[PDB]
Amino acid sequence: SPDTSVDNKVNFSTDVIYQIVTDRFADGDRTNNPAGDAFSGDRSNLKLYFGGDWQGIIDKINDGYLTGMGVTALWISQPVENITSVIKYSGVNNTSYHGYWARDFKQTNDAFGDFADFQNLIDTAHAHNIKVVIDFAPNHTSPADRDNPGFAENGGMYDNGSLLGAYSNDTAGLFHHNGGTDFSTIEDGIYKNLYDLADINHNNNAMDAYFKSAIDLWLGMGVDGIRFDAVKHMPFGWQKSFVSSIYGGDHPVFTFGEWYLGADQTDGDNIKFANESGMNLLDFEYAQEVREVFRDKTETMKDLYEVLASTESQYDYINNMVTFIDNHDMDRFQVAGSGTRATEQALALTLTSRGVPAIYYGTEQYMTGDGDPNNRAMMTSFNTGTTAYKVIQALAPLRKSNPAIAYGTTTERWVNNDVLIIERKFGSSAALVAINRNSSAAYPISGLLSSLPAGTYSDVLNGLLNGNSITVGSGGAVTNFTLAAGGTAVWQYTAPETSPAIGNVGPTMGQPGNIVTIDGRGFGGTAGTVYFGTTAVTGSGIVSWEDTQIKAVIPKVAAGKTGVSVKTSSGTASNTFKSFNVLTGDQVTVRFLVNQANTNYGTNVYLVGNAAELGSWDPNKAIGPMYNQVIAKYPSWYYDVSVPAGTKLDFKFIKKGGGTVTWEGGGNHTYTTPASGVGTVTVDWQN
Ligand SMILES: [Ca+2]
Ligand SMILES: [Ca+2]
Ligand SMILES: [Ca+2]
Ligand SMILES: [Ca+2]
Ligand SMILES: [Cl-]
Ligand SMILES: [Cl-]
Ligand SMILES: [Cl-]
Ligand SMILES: [Cl-]
Repeated sequence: SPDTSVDNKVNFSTDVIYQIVTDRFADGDRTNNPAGDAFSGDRSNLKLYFGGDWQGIIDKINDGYLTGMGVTALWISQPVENITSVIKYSGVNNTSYHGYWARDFKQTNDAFGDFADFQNLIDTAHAHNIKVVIDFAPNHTSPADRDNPGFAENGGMYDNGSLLGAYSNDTAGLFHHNGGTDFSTIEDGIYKNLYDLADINHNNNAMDAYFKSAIDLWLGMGVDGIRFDAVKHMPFGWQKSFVSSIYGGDHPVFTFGEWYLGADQTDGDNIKFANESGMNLLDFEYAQEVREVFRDKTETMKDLYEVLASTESQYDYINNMVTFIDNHDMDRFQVAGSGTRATEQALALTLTSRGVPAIYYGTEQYMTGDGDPNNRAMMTSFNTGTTAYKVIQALAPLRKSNPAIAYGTTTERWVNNDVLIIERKFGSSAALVAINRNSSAAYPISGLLSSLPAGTYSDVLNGLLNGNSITVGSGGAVTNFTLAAGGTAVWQYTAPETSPAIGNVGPTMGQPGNIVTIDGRGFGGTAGTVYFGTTAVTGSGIVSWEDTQIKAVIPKVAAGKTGVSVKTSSGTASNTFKSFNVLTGDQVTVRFLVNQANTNYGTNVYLVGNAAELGSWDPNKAIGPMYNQVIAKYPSWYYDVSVPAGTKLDFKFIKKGGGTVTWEGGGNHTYTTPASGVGTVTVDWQN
């Protein structure tokens, strides 16, 4: 099947995701509605269930509302069984309508539907060429007070109906009992409770096994992607090991996490997570910047391009960035009382920009509302005639049809305070996008250059956002034109490719034996060669091969990041997909603890070792800075690390700070890791 197929679970840049808060979209089945204090019939309390469900989503697929927009993926609230108790917070009755307060990850939230309903949703979506992404929140269960078992449901965790444990009498040690985080440090936010949510202890193998089993259940039903909740609040090492187990199993899928960033914020740990965890991220840098430029109008198009350029520089897999202009955790993009062009332009940019675009339900209806839960009102209308609906309808399909949009580089062609003209390019395909955010002033555009072949190009939007046609000369030079006030236009060229071009490889990380999906153009119909670094993969190493997609088995090559490339049956070489992370083997999560490691203020302890997963003795790749406040206390340090299973590791600790790097003396520490699951190794610092 082709790169654009709904069957393609691991790569999503040809898609447009529509993010649905299930309870707030459509009530398709009144018979599963919660009742009494848990339900708001008059919708006056935005913290109770309103009744939205899976049948409702199914209905809006079948009746053409969603398909008419050209969305090709649905991202839905966590589907698992949540607590059913009503909690009074700050004078207001609250429910689990949002899906984040799980109690049994192996059963459904009955308010949304049963497993038959869920299968119908998967099957209906797939029959319409729509992928399904679920929220998954393995950080915690639900609200709990260790000292008051009667509060809520005491964070109780069930396994297909049978009790594993609750928070107050945590016999099996399933949870952390370290208080609640104050969000002051990353460590603090990982090993203490997020708000009052009973925090899962993933270093307990019972929990590693449980969550692997649970996710396998949902993936086995046909789920195409996973949006991880609160990734900043779980150990990086556990998450890396977790996704590796997905990639090495029967159901590799696209994964991405939420690591919130405010306006004007870049974060090195956020970048490391996206580059090294094996999991992708929502692109808050993009989102916040688009909001500043279009919604708040506090920064310029030059600032916008700067962020496109800096994100490109820092993230290894830029076609995996999940972009958006708002979501369940942000004020609604539409400002009440303001015009709609800001929304329409922000949508157009997102739909034509690199990555995987996501649109929050009701954006296309200009829904307003600041703060949670005002930003989660019931869908106001299913009017297919709005300008925003038509913008998405016109541009969403380009991600499937034009590989420059799906995979292409990004280049600034023209910029001033109010106007941005960018070009996407992939092989001979290109798209040129022009946006003028100024609603009162038109701008003459002169000396514009493009990679478009000669000829006249109509605006893909046909002037819906006051765009215009352009004429292109032999050298790609664009005849002078005026970009109207509020103007937005898209001009595009798609061509058959003869030379092979790789647009994406997914997943981006894997152990030998995993099957990866290589998407692009010009691979031809006859099986050729896949390369990992200089190592050729041929014959049975190639699972399947067609013009736009190749599936290949990761060869037993040296672990570490490497380039992936192809060569056609005729011997023509492709470009290289950079930074594919070859793992040593199946992973386990190991908690490393080192004792008696005293340091001066400003100096931290890091972990290094012989395996690629331990940085291959490179002090610049040393793992850390390690933690020393919660699980273990200074001068003990600890860190949870994904390492190859059933493998003898050689390792040492180092102290880095003040431009100095000091390694342990003595011989290496050694440790043979567990065959599966999780482990712990404790050693003492060697002077
Ligand atoms: Ca319902
Ligand atoms: Ca239909
Ligand atoms: Ca946690
Ligand atoms: Ca900014
Ligand atoms: Cl169906
Ligand atoms: Cl290219
Ligand atoms: Cl093409
Ligand atoms: Cl083959």
